[PDB]
Amino acid sequence: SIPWNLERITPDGGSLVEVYLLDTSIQSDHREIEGRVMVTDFENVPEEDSKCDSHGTHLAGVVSGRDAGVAKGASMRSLRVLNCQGKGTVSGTLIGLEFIRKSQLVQPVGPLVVLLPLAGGYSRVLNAACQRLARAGVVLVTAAGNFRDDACLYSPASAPEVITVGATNAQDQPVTLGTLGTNFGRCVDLFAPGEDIIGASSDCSTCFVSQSGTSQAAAHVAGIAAMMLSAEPELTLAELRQRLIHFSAKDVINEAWFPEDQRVLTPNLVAALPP
Amino acid sequence: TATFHRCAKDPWRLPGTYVVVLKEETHLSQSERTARRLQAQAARRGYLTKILHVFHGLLPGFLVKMSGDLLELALKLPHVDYIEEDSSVFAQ
Repeated sequence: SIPWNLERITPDGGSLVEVYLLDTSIQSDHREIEGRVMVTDFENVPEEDSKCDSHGTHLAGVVSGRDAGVAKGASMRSLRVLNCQGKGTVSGTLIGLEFIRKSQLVQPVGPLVVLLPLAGGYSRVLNAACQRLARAGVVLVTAAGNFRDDACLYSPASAPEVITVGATNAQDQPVTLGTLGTNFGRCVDLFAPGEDIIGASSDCSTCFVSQSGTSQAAAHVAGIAAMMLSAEPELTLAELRQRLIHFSAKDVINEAWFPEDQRVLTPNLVAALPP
Repeated sequence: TATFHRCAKDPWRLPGTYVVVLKEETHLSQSERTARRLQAQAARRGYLTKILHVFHGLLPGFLVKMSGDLLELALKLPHVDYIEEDSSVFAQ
């Protein structure tokens, strides 16, 4: 018996890639991710209006966790841009993206994947900073957003240079999240498993919890990208995108879940690892 | 040609903090001079400002905590491409 999402993407890899995570604080000594995530000194969070590290700990586990991770050989570096309530700022995220590029210039390693499991409204400056970091050779993966809306109205989802990931469930259908659900439209690059994802729970050192969202879906694509770049390190961003589409399951999403005008614009692709 | 932008989702706006984005290829030294220049011009008008951060590496510019009353003046600073009011992002 394996978590459904790990079976869905399979038709210790990712060791050549470092995955940066801009999220809440992380419980770095949880058994699922201990020794796999290096916590940077970076913190830039707004004041608030076991739970502080819930979101980031689960996502670190989805990417590289011992028992339930996608790219179990990848190393991760974490930056805290979301406060205890999961809220951050565009400026804090900009400073974090600049910190990643500064860190890379000071001590270069192999291919870098940056996971942005967050969203705000369309931001010219956040899209420009993502565009610049992607043009600099870094791979960015972001959540499409959980607003049951057009991803082009949110950032970094609307940045064309970022790999924007929507969420699908075990029936390969778009995830519902309360009254809302995955975003869609022409700014989404592909979908990935984002419902009932088993992953590290920060409640205890061996606890696991299932979570749903486009952040979980984006973490799956960050893990798949880490595996793909480790196997073929010379891939450009355009080639990595070609591979993600190529190895994806095609036309399995029932496009009737999307609004009528978004059906031809939304890619009908569910991510998967190469065989 | 310098423009002002703020989040279209009004509850997510964070007024009082602005990201001043300078033209591509503006150097760190030029961004620091532009930030000092805004602080001097605002102080002559009786306004207190704070330069929270100076950007370089991806985008040239700076993060400033100031009254939005200073935006018309800030858009006339040398090297300015655009200014964006800070806004919230959320865990997905």
